[PDB]
Amino acid sequence: LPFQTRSNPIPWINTWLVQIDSEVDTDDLSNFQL
Amino acid sequence: NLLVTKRDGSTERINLDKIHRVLDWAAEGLHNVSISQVELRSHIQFYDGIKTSDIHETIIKAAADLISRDAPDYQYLAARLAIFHLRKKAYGQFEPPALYDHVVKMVEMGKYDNHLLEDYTEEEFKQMDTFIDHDRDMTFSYAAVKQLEGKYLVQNRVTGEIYESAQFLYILVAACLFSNYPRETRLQYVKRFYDAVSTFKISLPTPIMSGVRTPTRQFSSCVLIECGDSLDSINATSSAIVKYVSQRAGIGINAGRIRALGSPIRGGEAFHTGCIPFYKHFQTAVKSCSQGGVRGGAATLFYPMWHLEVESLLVLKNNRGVEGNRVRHMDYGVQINKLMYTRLLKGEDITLFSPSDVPGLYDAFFADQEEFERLYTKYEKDDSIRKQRVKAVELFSLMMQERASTGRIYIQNVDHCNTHSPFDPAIAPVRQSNLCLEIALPTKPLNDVNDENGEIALCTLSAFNLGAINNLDELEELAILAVRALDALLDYQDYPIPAAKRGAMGRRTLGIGVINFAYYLAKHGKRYSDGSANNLTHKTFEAIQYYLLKASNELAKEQGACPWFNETTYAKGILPIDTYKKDLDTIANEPLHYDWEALRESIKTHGLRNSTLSALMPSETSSQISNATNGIEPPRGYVSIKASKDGILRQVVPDYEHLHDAYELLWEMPGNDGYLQLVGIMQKFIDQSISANTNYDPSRFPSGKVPMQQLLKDLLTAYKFGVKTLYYQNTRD
Ligand SMILES: Nc1ncnc2c1ncn2[C@H]1C[C@H](O)[C@@H](COP(=O)(O)OP(=O)(O)OP(=O)(O)O)O1
Ligand SMILES: Nc1ncnc2c1ncn2[C@H]1C[C@H](O)[C@@H](COP(=O)(O)OP(=O)(O)OP(=O)(O)O)O1
Ligand SMILES: Nc1ncnc2c1ncn2[C@H]1C[C@H](O)[C@@H](COP(=O)(O)OP(=O)(O)O)O1
Ligand SMILES: [Mg+2]
Repeated sequence: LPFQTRSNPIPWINTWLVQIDSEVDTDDLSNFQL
Repeated sequence: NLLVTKRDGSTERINLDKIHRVLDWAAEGLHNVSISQVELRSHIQFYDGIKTSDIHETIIKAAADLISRDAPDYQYLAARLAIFHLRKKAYGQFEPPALYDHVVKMVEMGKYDNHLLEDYTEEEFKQMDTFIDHDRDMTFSYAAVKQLEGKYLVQNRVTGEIYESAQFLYILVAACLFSNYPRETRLQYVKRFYDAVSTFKISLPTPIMSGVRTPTRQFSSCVLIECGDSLDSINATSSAIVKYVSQRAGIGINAGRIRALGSPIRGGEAFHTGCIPFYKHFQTAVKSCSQGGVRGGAATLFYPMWHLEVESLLVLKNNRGVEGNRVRHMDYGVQINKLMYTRLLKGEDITLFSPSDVPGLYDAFFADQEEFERLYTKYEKDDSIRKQRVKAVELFSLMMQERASTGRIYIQNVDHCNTHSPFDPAIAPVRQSNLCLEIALPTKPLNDVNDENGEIALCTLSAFNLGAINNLDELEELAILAVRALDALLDYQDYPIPAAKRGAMGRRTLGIGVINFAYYLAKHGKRYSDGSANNLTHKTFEAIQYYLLKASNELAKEQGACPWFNETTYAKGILPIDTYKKDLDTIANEPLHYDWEALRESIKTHGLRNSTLSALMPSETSSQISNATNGIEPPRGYVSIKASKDGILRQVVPDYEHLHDAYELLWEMPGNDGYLQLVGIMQKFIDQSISANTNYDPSRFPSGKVPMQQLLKDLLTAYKFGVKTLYYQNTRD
C-alpha cells in the first residue's frame, strides 16, 4: 500500500455502485408467595 | 454570479470554500466521516441572495441525519457545527466575551437577575471566568447541543436569538445556588459544582438548567396535590392546578377521597353527582394553559382499587364511552395493597366500598396494613353499608386491559410506600405519587387556595451520571456538592401557594436519582434478564444512598435538621436497610460496604437537612445532555431516535465503538423478571419510588398476543421485591 490507510471519503459513491390475551388461571399463580 | 447575505448583513458573491472550510473543521479528528456527504446530502439550494445563517443551519441538519451505527462520529460533527452557529447569535463571534461584561449587558437587557451583581463583585466575576472552559462545548453531542439550543439556553422566544453559551449556563447556575454562602467558601463551591455539571458528573432538571440566572424564581418541575371530599377543597385543588400548570409543572391529583356516586350529602339533603363530573374539571384546569386543548400539562390522578367507582375509572382513558363519562387527557394510578393481590391469587372477590361509608378504612389503607384487613373484612359482613362484590380476577384484568391499550394506567403499592418509607405512616404517611410516580412525599388537603394547614408536596430533582465516575467513592464529593445546591434552591425559589411553602420548608425533601444506568452495566459487562448485576446494583446504589444521607447529615449540623423531621423514621434511628423487603435476600447477597451503624448514630443526633434524598426518575431531556441513557431504562436501540420538538434527533449510545456487544437493547430481553428484579434491589436504598416501567413484545408470545397470565405474573413478581410503583408499559409496535 503506497498511500496511508483511510476511511472512504465519499461513501455516497456506493449508492451508485450497487391482540390481548384474557387467559386466567388461579392455581398457577396461587403457588406464588407475596 | 450568485450572492449571499452574511450575518452582519454584508453581501458577497457565493463561495463554496466557506462551506468546505467549516465542515472540514468540525470533521477534524473524526473517522468514517466524509465532508462531501454532508454537502450533497444537504441538497443545499443556492438562490440569489441567500442568508449565510440559513446555509449554516441547513448543513447542520444534514450531518445530523448522517449519524448512523456505521459512522457515529457524525453526532460530534453536527454538535460542533451547532455550537459554532450558536456562538454567532450569542456573541456574534466564536470567542466568548468576558464573564463580567456578559452578565452586565444581560442584566441591563433583563435576561439575568440583577442580584448577581449585588451578590458578586466585578473582581470576583473575573475570578470565576477562569474556572470557565468554553472548550467544553465540544464535549457535547448533537442530541445534547440541540436541546440546549431549543430550550436550555437563555434565548428569545419571539425572535429566536441566542444570548449565552452552554458554559455560561453552568457557571451561573452554580453561582446563584451558592450566592448565600460564606465569602470563605462561596467561590469554592461555585468551582467544584461548575466542574461537576459541565463535566457531566451531575444532571439537573430542565426548569433548573434554564431558570437560575433568569428573573423567574419558579423551578418546580411538578406539584403533588391532595384533594379532599369537599366543594371548597375541590375548588382549592382546582385553582392550585391552574397555578402550577401555567408554570409547566407536573401534577399529581388524588381525588381518591371523593365519595362515590349516589353517596348522600349532609344527611340526605342531596346526593353526590359522582366522581367523573369532578375529574373533568381537573383536566380543563391542567389544560387551562395548554394550547389548542390538547398537549402540555401532565397530571396523574390516583385512587384506591377498592373504590366503588373503580370500574368506571379504569375505562376513563378508553374511547368507547361518550365524553359524558370519559377522560383521555389525564393519566391514572390505581393504588393497590397486599390484601388486594391476596384476593387475586386465591381467585376471591373484592368488595367495592366508598370512602365515606367505611370510616378509617381509607386511612388504614396506607398508614396501617393490619387495621385495613380488620375493618375491610368487618364492613363486608355489615349489610348497612352499600358495597359491591367483584371477582378479583376480573377487576385485575380490566385494569391490565386499559393498561395494555393506553399504557398510561400506573400501579402504586401503597403498602410498600408506608412499609419502607422515611415518613411515619402514622404522622406523615405516603398517599400519593407525582405524575412520573417517582416521588413519595406526604400531602394534605387544602380548605382554600391559600389554606395554611394544607401541604402541597414539592420536590427538587437531580441525578448522578454513573457513566462519569470511576468508583462509587467518587459519589462522596458529588453527594455533598449536590445536596447543598438543591437544598439552597428550596430557599432561592418562591412559592405561589402557602401549602406548597409549608411542606417545602417543613421537611425540605429532595429527589436525586441516577442516569446512564445502561452504560454503567455495559462497562462492568452486566445485563438485566440474566440478573448478573443484582450484586453490582446493590453495591452501587448502596453508596449512592449512603453518601446522600452522609451529605445531608453534615449539612444538618451546619444549618440544622429539617423542622418536621421528628416525623421521619430517620429521627427514631431507622434506616432503609431495616424496612426493606426481606424478600430481596433471595436475589442478592451483596453485603454492606459502608458502616451505616455509624450514620445511624450520627443521624439519630443531628438528623438530616432533608427528609428524602434519593429518587429515581425517568430523565430523557436531562440525560440527552450528558449523551447518556435515559434514567435506568435500557436503550431502545444502539442509535435511539428522539424527536423534539420539531425534528427527531439521532442519539448514539455512549462508547458504542467498544460496547456494541455489551448493551442489551430493551426489545431484546426475554422478559421483565430480570428488570423488575433490579428495581426491587434499588428501592432498598431509595427513600422514594423508582419510575420503573414494564415491557412486552407480542412477537415473543404465541398468536402474536400478550397473555394476561404474564401481565399479572410480572405485576406480582415486582410486588414481591418491594416494587413501589409501575410507570409506563411500552408495547413493541
Ligand atoms: N460567501 C459565502 N458563500 C457561500 N457560503 C458561505 C459564504 N460565506 C459563509 N458561508 C457559509 C459558511 C458557513 O458554513 C455558513 C455560515 O457562515 P458564518 O461563519 O456563520 O457567518 P459569517 O459569514 O458572517 O462568518 P464568516 O465570514 O467567518 O464566514 O455559511
Ligand atoms: N349540590 C351538589 N351536587 C353535586 N355534588 C355535591 C353537591 N354538594 C356537595 N357535593 C359533593 C362534593 C364533594 O365531593 C362532596 C361533599 O361536599 P361537601 O361540601 O363537603 O358537603 P358538606 O360540607 O356540605 O357536608 P358533608 O361533607 O358533611 O356531607 O359531595
Ligand atoms: N409537560 C412537561 N413539561 C415539563 N416537565 C415535565 C412535563 N411533564 C413531566 N415533566 C417532568 C416532571 C417530572 O418530575 C420530570 C421527570 O423527569 P426529568 O428527567 O426531571 O425531566 P427532564 O428530562 O426534563 O429533566 O419531568
Ligand atoms: Mg363535608
